[PDB]
Amino acid sequence: SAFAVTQKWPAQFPEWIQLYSLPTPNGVKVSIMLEEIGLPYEAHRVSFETQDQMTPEFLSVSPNNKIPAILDPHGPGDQPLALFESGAILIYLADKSGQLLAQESAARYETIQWLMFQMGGIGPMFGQVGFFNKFAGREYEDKRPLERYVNEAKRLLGVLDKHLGGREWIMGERYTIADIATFPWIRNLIGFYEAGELVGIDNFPEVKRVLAKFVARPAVIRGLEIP
Amino acid sequence: SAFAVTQKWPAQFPEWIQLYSLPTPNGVKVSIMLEEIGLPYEAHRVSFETQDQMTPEFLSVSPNNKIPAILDPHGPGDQPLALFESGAILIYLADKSGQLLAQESAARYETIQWLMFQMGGIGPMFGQVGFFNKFAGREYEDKRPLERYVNEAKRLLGVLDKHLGGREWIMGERYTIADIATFPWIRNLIGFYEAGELVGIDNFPEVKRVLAKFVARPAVIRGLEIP
Ligand SMILES: N[C@@H](CCC(=O)N[C@@H](CS)C(=O)NCC(=O)O)C(=O)O
Ligand SMILES: N[C@@H](CCC(=O)N[C@@H](CS)C(=O)NCC(=O)O)C(=O)O
Ligand SMILES: N[C@@H](CCC(=O)N[C@@H](CS)C(=O)NCC(=O)O)C(=O)O
Ligand SMILES: N[C@@H](CCC(=O)N[C@@H](CS)C(=O)NCC(=O)O)C(=O)O
Ligand SMILES: [Cl-]
Ligand SMILES: [Cl-]
Repeated sequence: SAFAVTQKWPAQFPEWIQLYSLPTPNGVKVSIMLEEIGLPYEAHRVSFETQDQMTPEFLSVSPNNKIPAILDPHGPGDQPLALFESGAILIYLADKSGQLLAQESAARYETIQWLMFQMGGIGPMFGQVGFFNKFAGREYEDKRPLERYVNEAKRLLGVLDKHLGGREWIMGERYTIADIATFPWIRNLIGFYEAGELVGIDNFPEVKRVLAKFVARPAVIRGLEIP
Repeated sequence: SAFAVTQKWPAQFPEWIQLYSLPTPNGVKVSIMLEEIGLPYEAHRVSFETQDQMTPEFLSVSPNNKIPAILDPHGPGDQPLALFESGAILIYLADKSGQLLAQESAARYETIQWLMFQMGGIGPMFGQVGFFNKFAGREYEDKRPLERYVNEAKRLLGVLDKHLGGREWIMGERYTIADIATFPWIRNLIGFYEAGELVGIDNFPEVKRVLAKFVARPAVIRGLEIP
């Protein structure tokens, strides 16, 4: 470790996966993942209040200045590996543990398909609802932006609600990385963002059903508070 | 084929990959991909003007009511496979052709990492610039939303510009699915969306360099017009 990132977050456990994150919907995706697959890891809180995500040290593992990011001392070829983007980390950790993602077949690509649905739709659009309802955008007088993203959030929820009808999880019977990527965001929309009534969350009983099942998993319960 | 989608888009070539798309940044990702890897396919134009993406036939392969989507008659286990989400289709077609994505190692996960950067950042945020500069959002008097997404587009471009410094493509020497996912959007931002001056695109010479190289690839040139 002659690496820059460890100058701010030194590894007490320099053999385990290093986690640079914060209990946000995108961050808990990865901590939940690690808890679910039983891989040993060390967690470091990246504080936004002190702008830790803008430091050159953090930028060396995540040039996008965003959490989560990992640094696996024992990546492929037992060489160290840095990664950012929650979805990429999910796929990586799935491959490495052989868990929560089918090895091939139609099911693998359908799982990635729903993961992309979250990455390009759920995450970014719910994020906009948060800006316009919880943060600086709350004060904008023209409420058409808020309505645009509430309506998009409703459309996405309905797509997911229709899909979950008759299924235990997103991929039917098997719990997968798709669930791990999706439900922390639904949780955040109706909790921290206070948009539950706004998007009419009770109108999506299937989404609520699976969310309820998600947060009752002990691994999930741990991961939600980490770090 | 007792499938619903083929009731509106019947396959002249019922042995080749079926492409339901439209020359949009997300659509050309997949047509460019298919042209680059030399896989035979058939293209069907999904017209938004007639709301073809809302028909039950389209929804059976893409429940999110969005293009691109494919239907591969000969997917895994020589069973038919439907997929939506451009990024998922890119990874699928990469695996199937053994092209444009490393089989493993650090490079594979770093490629997916940059693909996720596009999926969750570039695509959704440039899309918002288009709404507020080209479409209905253009007329909103409060210009703070437009500025929010222009500024985010600038931040993303700078992340990418810093990264491309000294590299031939996103993954350095090798042209990958990351380039195929990213540059159709940069092209669209400064072409169709007319936001080139708005985001100050000349300030990102590396991005412009690689974009120039991208659109001079013949496969890319074909794919941009398809269907
Ligand atoms: N597409 C990215 C999004 C990551 C992201 O948005 N992280 C937020 C917290 S949930 C962040 O780090 N914000 C810090 C900043 O933008 O300054 C991913 O899935 O990892
Ligand atoms: N401060 C920036 C970043 C705030 C931020 O990163 N929010 C996260 C949620 S905590 C987000 O929207 N991520 C979008 C995604 O995951 O795609 C902003 O105003 O957008
Ligand atoms: N995350 C999706 C985004 C797909 C997407 O946004 N498609 C647009 C065209 S580029 C669309 O089909 N719009 C139709 C609609 O929303 O009604 C992907 O990458 O495939
Ligand atoms: N009409 C819808 C959909 C329009 C649409 O699908 N735009 C595409 C570009 S043509 C987009 O923004 N895709 C976002 C992405 O790829 O993540 C809207 O106003 O957002
Ligand atoms: Cl599915
Ligand atoms: Cl990299």
